Amino acid sequence: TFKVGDTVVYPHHGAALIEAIETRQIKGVDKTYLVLKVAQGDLTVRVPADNAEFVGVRDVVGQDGLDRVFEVLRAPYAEEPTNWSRRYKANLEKLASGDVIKVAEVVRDLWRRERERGLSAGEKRMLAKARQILVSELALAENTNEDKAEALLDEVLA
DNA sequence: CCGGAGCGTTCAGCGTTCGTTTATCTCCCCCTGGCACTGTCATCTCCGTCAGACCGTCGCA
Repeated sequence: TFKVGDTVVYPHHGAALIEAIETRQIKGVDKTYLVLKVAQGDLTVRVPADNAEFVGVRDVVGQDGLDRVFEVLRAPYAEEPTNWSRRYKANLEKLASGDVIKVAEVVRDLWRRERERGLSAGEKRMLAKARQILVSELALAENTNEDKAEALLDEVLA
């Protein structure tokens, strides 16, 4: 399932590359740890392969992902509750869910809201974080350059 | 030898321009009200005064 040198998407950190497989022993049990890293925060993540699906790791989605996130990005008739508190409570939950379709919907609706009137400066931090993690997810999926990854999305979100 | 013209000063007709106000239209400040998974007891003080008194307080006798 998991090999060396491959790219894996980790929640709240985006795409990452695996360095090696670690065989550290805990209580006399040889767990199959794997170590991975990103270029954003300069951190190393060690996850055993047995509970990898439980913690929420996920591989690189092929050609079946960009088309579905584009068609849910272009999906009209999206509505939000009138009170901003319910939508505010929903969006970070959708971000923490880690689904690509959910984060694409959140960034599309939020970008539309910022375009129409302009929300605030506080929400700019989370829009920026979501755009960063989404462009990092799509950058290593299509194997494109990061500047090309952020450039290609500029003509499709309108 | 006054008479007229030109000149100096001073006022009444209407004709425009100021001095000081007024309500309406943007931009901002400031106060009260809403948020709905649950989330139901903190906090470190204080020591090597100090010197003895003044005083009430308090349990034992």
